[PDB]
Amino acid sequence: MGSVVEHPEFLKAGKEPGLQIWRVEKFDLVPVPTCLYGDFFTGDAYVILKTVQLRNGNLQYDLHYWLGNECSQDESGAAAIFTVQLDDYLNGRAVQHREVQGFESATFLGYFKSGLKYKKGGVASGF
Amino acid sequence: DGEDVQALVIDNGSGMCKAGFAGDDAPRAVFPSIVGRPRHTGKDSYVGDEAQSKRGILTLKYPIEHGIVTNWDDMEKIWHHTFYNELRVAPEEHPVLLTEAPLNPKANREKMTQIMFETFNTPAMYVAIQAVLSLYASGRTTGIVMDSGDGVSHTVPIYEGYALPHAILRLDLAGRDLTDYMMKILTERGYSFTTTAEREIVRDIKEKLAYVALDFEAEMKAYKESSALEKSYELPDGQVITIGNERFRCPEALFQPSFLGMESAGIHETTYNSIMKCDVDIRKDLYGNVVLSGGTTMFPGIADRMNKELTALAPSTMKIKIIAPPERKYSVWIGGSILASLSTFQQMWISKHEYDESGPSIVHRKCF
Ligand SMILES: Nc1ncnc2c1ncn2[C@@H]1O[C@H](COP(=O)(O)OP(=O)(O)OP(=O)(O)O)[C@@H](O)[C@H]1O
Ligand SMILES: [Ca+2]
Ligand SMILES: [Ca+2]
Ligand SMILES: [Ca+2]
Repeated sequence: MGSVVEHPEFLKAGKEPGLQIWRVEKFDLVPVPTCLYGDFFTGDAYVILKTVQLRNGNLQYDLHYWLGNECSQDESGAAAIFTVQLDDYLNGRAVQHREVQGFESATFLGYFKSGLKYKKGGVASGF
Repeated sequence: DGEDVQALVIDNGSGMCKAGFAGDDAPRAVFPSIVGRPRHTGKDSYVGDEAQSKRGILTLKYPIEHGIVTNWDDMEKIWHHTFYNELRVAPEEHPVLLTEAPLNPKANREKMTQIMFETFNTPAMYVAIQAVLSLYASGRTTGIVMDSGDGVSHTVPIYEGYALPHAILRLDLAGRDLTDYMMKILTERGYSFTTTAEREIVRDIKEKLAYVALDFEAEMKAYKESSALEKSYELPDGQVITIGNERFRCPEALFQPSFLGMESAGIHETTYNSIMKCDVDIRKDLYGNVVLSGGTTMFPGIADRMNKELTALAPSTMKIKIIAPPERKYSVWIGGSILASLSTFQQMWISKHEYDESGPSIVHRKCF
């Protein structure tokens, strides 16, 4: 009796307006170095939380799970589940979005002021 | 097999049990969900293939019917076999994830939980809906899963990670009904397939040579006129039979249940009906994420046909997408393997401590 994530990254998620990016790495949610934001390994999957300040004092959340063309099934399956978990952790308030390489929404692409970039490669599968 | 604590995953079906280790990409043990007991004497019991092979002296049963457990004593034997004969582990040393059918009865959920902690002494366990685990395995949190196995089919709309229970639909039309129907139409063709051994041969024809036509009537037509698409099949004795339009007439029963004397809607219309019971604002994301799962979705052509049928049911501008992963026989199991391997799953399990405090009814709050 309860079922609450204690992961250190959940404790940082959505604390203030901004952009947070995590990569799936062998069944874990690992922060991306902020200097690397916008560069996506096509062989991987990622979780993106965009936090916006509301006039009301509370925060708006959009959760995007990005799937590279060569990411393995454990990675795209983890990215999705982590997305559900992060939304729950945030009291259901996030709006979830599935982003596929080559087909991302304009809002998502609009988060990367200097233009999202794809690069081949990535971290090996957790299976 | 075993990271720190090694979780296990068991996907119990009406026809097959799929079991293994969290973190692997496939179930290590796949066996028939059958329990055999003596017609007369020796208490004793057999599971799976071994039950089938001594069938002439045993009374064979299926503890799961249409995805639901109907015999707990035989369900315990499947599990005992799973842990000790198939996976070779000590259940008391591993967290166990288990899967259930959509809408599983409340008392069944308790019982499963009770057996794990009291009969097997698992240190921790979890229950997950089969259809939700396939969706996850396809890398999505919103979509509709059409899951069809040996004994039951379901259409399950999911949104932001959870099934929408009011829109789930059940159809007691599946793999076994299909094998039976192929037995009957091959028998009308002029052959004879009526026994148990014959049912097994027929299941194999169904899995090797059957397919779904894109256009039923044009196909019937092409076969009425040409022989080009007929196939041979060698029986276990070396006799060879020829399969004609039975190839596609058997799985046609998924789309036309009247073929089996059933009055229900086919899988395409059941899918449509589930979508239409959901809020209009998510429907677009349902049509755009139709995931097929389970052994009975393995027929060649089924995705195209589902694509066509849904296209014909929905507004012409609706974008339809049928996703049919090559591994969809094991999607449920794989989703479970992914879920239980996550660094964040730790707190999601029901622990022994939580069981000792609330009892079996802990399952209704933890396994949502
Ligand atoms: N290649 C195939 N083509 C068509 N049918 C197949 C194929 N392979 C397996 N099936 C059928 O799939 C069924 C078993 O699939 P599955 O493991 O998904 O069902 P289950 O989980 O045991 O049953 P249920 O989900 O109804 O409880 C059997 O009817 C089997 O004949
Ligand atoms: Ca990768
Ligand atoms: Ca939400
Ligand atoms: Ca099943």
